[PDB]
Amino acid sequence: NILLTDASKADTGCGWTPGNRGGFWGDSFRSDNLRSGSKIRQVPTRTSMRETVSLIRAYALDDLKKLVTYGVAKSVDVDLTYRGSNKIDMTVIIQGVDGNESRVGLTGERISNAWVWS
Amino acid sequence: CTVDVADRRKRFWTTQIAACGTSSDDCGDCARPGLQLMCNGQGQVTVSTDNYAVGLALNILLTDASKADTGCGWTPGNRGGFWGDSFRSDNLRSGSKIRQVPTRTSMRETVSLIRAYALDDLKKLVTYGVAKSVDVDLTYRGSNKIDMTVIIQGVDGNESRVGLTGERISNAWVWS
Amino acid sequence: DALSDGFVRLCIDPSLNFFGEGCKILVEGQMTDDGSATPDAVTCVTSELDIIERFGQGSVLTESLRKVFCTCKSGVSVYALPREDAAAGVKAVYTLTIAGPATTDGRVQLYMGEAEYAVDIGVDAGDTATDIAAAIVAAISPDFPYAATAAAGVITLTARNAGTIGNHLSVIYTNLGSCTSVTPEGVTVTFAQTTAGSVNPTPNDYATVVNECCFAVYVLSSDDTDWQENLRDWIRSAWDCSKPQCFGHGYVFNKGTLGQVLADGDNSAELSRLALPTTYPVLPYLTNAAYGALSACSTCNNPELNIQGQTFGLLSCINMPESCTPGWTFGEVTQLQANGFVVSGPSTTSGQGNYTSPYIYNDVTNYLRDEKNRPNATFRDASSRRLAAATGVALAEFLQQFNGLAVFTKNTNIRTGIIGTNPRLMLGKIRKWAQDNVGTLFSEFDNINEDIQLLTDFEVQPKCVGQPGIFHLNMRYRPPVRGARINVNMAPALFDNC
Amino acid sequence: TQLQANGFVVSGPSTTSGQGNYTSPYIYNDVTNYLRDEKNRPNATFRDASSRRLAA
Amino acid sequence: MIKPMRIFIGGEELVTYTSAQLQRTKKQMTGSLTVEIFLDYVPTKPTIVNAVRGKEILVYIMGELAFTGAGGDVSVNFSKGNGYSVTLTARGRTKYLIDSSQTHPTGFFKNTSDKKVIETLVKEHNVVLQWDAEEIDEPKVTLRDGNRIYNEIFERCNQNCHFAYETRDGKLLITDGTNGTVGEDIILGYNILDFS
Amino acid sequence: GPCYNPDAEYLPASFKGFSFDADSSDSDHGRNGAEAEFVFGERTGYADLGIKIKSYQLRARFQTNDHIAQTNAFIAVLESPGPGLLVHPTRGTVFAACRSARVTDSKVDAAGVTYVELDFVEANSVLSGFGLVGNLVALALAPIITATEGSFKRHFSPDNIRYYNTEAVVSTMAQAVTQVQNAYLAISGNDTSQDKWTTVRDFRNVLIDEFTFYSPANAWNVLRNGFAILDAAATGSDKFNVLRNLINWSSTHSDLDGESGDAENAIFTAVRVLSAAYLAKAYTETAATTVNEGLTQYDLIAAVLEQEAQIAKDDCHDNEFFLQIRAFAVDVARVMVNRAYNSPSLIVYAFPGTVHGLVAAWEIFGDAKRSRDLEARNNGSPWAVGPKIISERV
Amino acid sequence: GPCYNPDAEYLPASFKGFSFDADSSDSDHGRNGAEAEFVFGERTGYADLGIKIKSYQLRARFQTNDHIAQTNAFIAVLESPGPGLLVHPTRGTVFAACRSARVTDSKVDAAGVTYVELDFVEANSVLSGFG
Amino acid sequence: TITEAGNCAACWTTDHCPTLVDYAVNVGARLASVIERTIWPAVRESDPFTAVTSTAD
Amino acid sequence: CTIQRPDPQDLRNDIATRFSTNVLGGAPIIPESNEFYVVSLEYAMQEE
Repeated sequence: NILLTDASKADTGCGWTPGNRGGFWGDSFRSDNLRSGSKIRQVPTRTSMRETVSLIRAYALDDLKKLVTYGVAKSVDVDLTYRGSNKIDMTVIIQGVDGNESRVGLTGERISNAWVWS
Repeated sequence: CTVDVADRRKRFWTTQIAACGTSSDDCGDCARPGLQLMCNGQGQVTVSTDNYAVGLALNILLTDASKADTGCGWTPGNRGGFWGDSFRSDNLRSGSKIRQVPTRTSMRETVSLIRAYALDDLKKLVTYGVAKSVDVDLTYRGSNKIDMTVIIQGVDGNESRVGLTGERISNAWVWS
Repeated sequence: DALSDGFVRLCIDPSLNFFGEGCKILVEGQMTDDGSATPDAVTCVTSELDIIERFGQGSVLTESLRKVFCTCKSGVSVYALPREDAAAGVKAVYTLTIAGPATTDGRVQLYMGEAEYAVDIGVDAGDTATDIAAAIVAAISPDFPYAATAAAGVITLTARNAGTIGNHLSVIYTNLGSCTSVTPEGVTVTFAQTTAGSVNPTPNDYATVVNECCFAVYVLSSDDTDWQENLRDWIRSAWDCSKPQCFGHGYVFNKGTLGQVLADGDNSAELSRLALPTTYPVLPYLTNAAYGALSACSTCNNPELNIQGQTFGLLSCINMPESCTPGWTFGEVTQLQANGFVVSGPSTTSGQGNYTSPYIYNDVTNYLRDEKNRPNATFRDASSRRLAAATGVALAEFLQQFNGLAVFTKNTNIRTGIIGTNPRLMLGKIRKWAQDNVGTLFSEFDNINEDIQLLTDFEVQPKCVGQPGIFHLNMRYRPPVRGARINVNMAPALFDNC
Repeated sequence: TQLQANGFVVSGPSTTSGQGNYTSPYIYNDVTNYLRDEKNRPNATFRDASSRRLAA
Repeated sequence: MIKPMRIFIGGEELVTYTSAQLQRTKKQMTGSLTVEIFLDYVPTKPTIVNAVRGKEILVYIMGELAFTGAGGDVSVNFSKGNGYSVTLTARGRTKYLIDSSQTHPTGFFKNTSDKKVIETLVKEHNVVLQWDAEEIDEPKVTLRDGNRIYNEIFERCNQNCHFAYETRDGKLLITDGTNGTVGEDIILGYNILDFS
Repeated sequence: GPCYNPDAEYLPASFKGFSFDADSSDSDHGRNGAEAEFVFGERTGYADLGIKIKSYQLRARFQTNDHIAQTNAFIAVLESPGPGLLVHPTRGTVFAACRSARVTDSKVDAAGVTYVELDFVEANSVLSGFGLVGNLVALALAPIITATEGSFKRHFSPDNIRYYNTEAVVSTMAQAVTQVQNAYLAISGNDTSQDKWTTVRDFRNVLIDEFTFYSPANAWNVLRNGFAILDAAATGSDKFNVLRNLINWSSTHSDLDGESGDAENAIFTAVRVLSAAYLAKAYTETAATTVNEGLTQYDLIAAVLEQEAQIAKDDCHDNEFFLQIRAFAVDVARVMVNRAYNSPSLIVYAFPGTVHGLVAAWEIFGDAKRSRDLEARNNGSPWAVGPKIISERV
Repeated sequence: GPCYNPDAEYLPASFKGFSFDADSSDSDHGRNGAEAEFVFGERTGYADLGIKIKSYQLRARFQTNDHIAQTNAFIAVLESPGPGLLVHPTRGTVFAACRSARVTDSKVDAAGVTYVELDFVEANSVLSGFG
Repeated sequence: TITEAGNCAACWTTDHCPTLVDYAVNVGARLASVIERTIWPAVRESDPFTAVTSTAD
Repeated sequence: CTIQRPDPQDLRNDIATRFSTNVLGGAPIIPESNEFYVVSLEYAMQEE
């Protein structure tokens, strides 16, 4: 749901068509003060595809951190590594828990929604 | 009602390029701007009101502004400007001062000075709220000749873009 | 002026529009006899207020033009090529039967052509069918390319221009057979298409009318595939290797079912077909002109901007009511994407009725195979074509510094004081120019060592055949690449081992 | 303008005061009556009256 | 816009106030506005003054009335280096009740109610009364000769519980309970910059 | 750059007319605000309070055989009273005031050069007084009411009209006051406080008496106070229909002749002009939903006022009231036009195709809860608003 | 300049009649006024409040076999009551009053030379009974 | 120039250049006319030794 | 009096509470999940 939905575009002097500026109006009512969606498809493409790879890494990681912020995972992480011609591999790991606290003395704090089993 | 949208604001007369025709003087052909009179089907002439922004830009460029204080002074009646500026509330001056450049050698420097002066003056187009991105491209040195192409970025009478850094200027009804 | 004071003397240029005059767009189409413009001769067109008088009222050209002016107000200068109607052309005639009488008050609303020709009249109770037809004929806009007349409740619409271009109005959007809040109860409408189109012009004279008069965008307002083939031959011969080039690009359309549209295509790399369905509400040449005008007017100094998307490829001057079926099904959309066809769709999902605005996907040309039958994607993007033209002109202006320069081959030891050069130093300078435009004209590269070659004529021709001064520059480039092809491999992990 | 062309000094009133209404004349184009050169080839070297003083 | 205030001495929307403090309270009859104006002085050009000592003001706070009542004083200061400031002060319209002296002819209200004795101890200076508590009857009401328009009211509303203060419109509110109108739940950790 | 000409790119510095050569150029821009640090909280606030005053710092050099005289002249200029015009080498023309000027000048270490470290501050002019801006967001109804009082008391004297008409004139006056009373009784409605209970008794005590309206003073006081009480009973739209009825009631003319007709017409004119003024004040108290709506309301009121002026000018009845009405008309013009065009800055957004209310609100403002705001101005079903949507500026 | 004669362009320094040779010359001219920063406004104010009092800063040198006696005489003059007439080398004659005079004098580091850092203020009389 | 009924107008020779100057001529002549039609009477009529049209009053 | 169109935020809060109590057994409405969109859609219906 996060990766495959466009987030709001950034304000440019050019502007955007009233209907193309991405996002979801339902974000006007949530209370956690965040946005909905990702922006991997809004990278400012450039030459030297290594820089594009780094940019897409930053965007994907910033967007997937919302899994931890919501309290559904704990250590989501990406392993985006290739340059090819345009091909890129972006395996994603979503670290989860179980529905019964079986370990004592952890550094962090049990995710708030460990009932989904993550 | 639903057929509302038409700003009831109108436009007054506008000065226009080549309204009074060119004036050949064997060095070239200038423009001689003035007021264009539009005829009708049956007599009844009428002054045109097209091209508002370029009209303001002409009224700005072709009007001498108040000169700067010197040690000798000026004749009581040559110090440029317009007395009507004593009543506007925006605290600004009316006219341009490209005709007051302190001419010097090395015409590259006079080019830079004319650029500074014309850009300072034409920033008032954005300041009044009639354009948004005025800019000049003064580029030549020749013997004395110079080109001074001027661009006046405009908008339309209906906001068709969302999520701008700036703002709809102030007077986008003139169509800019 | 002698009466002035200072010395800096302003001389305003006689006329404005300097910004343009580098993006000339040529609109070609038919005209009626009302106009006073000479047929088969390109003429500049300044503004919008004098096209009805010059190219006939309600004609095809005085209606395309109108959209070229609506799309972008300034940035380009438009040139019309009016074409006289065919000799034996017979105008297409549809009819529209109205059956009453009315029983309750209401309004009658119709959408013919586009939103600018719409009609909205008032109907009282007890009004008969003849009166309704009379009011409708009196309220139809006179610029609608269909002379409308009334007779005893039957409205006859005759095309103003004879040819097949009259056979593209078959989706009239009435307001008579439903329960909208405003509806004369007891009236019905019936559509017909009595006669039909006929023979079209086939000019084939571009060489004479425009020969060294280089344009940027040619818009064609007709559907005769042979006229489109003559236009394509013209633009192709303008992209030749023999004579100096006047690079251009053409915008035509192709309306019909899926099979008909896939059959109307070819390997034509100089045109951008616009595939339009069988039940398109708008007249096709209107939206074709809007697309062509936006393309010609937005990519003046930005020749890489792809005209596609809800922002950069939105045709604001076209307003359709949406339809229950979505025209091209998604399968046909992909089919057309693959076979080098442009596809336009509605931007917002507004629901049935409910006016909308079409936008362009895939601003691509009709190029899918090479000269030796090798599948390619070099000239697929319509931006790649403009980039190739711009790089040609840029390299041609850069290489002017070697015109008349002294060159030293066979000794490559320019003496102290000479202003000469030699092929290796020229190759270095050229290759530096090339890798200096990386990002604006070319992609990164693949191997710049064997991509740029500068040979002398003395070593290309056979022995004792070369001439002094002639060179041979071979360059192989790639336009700037965009986007990526990420392969996500998402996988959860319930176990933990830090 | 005809007089400006043939190296003639022109004087005109400074203020726009209306009929009657005393004023004061001033000078435009402080130029000399030099428009052609030796060997009949037009020039502008000695047109300005300051060019002459600067030559001296 | 963060813009809270827009003061009007009569229509002149203060745009120079370098600072401001507006206090409202139930423990007393009035409030206390305190504006700070710049007031430059060029010792060659003509200068103009405003001797208001009574010219009436209001303080629309965050697009809503907050106060209503430069009556207080003018306090033009001076200094060499940061001088030329003007502190204006403005009490509440219910003031003359505070600084006057009763001038009712009789002095002996007989078979009256506290509301009535308060209505005639106020309508000598045109301060409409917002009576919203009750009517208590009392036989003998003798006002000490020229006591004060505010001491007597405070005495007459203390022996029958009635808070006496001023509203935002410019009226005298004699209440017995609260003004209702509940609001923000200030929580420690949410908006309290400081507490005591 | 490689061909950067400095002195063709930096402006030659000068202060207050005197020119000099500068060695440095600084600025101290900024934006000052508060900083909130709520206790025990993982959150922080900020409030923008205004503009930080600009300050410039320069370093002038004097390396010339007569640098001592130049430095003395520059000192004499810098100590001139009052701020003056400064040409900052990289910011152009500003108005600054010198605040410090250190003059370093050594002899046995570096003779020949003199350095001056200058410190200027943006010194904007002021307007002596309390710099009191105008009030062009509101109507002042005092001058027009005073002029109405004058024109009423000039043409109304039920002691100087023929005896067979005084009862008729006075009955007309009482009828006007009755109309104002009915207006108040219909506008208050559910006002239970005793203040109504008295105002009603005051109206009745005035109407029942017989000798009250035989004096111009009492009649005018009753009329003005009645209109003021009718004003203070509601706010905005509520007072529209009522006041418009009054404009229609006093849209008649008197059939009596000579002085009697003039008295009755004075009654009618007073009522109509007071109603037009208070209806203008009522329109101003409420926000315009559409530019055409505000302009139509202004058209109505300006038409009424021009009608009254033409009446008060017909055969030189009173020139003075004509001029007064003309002035109040231009005032109501400025206020109503500013309200219609600028109170909320209404713009017409152009959407591609019709869209929902929530989606339109969220795309325009970035806040979908403002959808309620798009319904009062646009007509069209909530699920299909557009494709042109009137709203406020952003 | 190329032939700028220094000691024919700077005036010989002297305070209250006692002459000395100066090595530096500073000044602190100015003009003091207010600065208005009206809240919530893109505007600023300024009001000129007068003239800033001038101050002069000099550095005297004494490099002579009798620099101790000269330094002590200079100290005795500087501490004489009341303002006195000062000849600033680059500003001519003024009426100044001494405010501080630091007298640095090492022995096993720099014997023979004595430096004095002087700080004067523009000093005018008023009258006696406030004007 | 002067037309038939006074009214000092502008002389549009067949090379004119419409500008605001002729509007200024217009407003000046207006001012002169409105002075001679509004202030000259009402000042001629306020003195019993110069009244002309208001002798009855 | 009595009843009137509810504050938008209050309306959505009540719809979310009902949805999570009567359907999801009390689970919170995690943003950007299918229940978040279903609740947004129901709120839109009630607003229209």
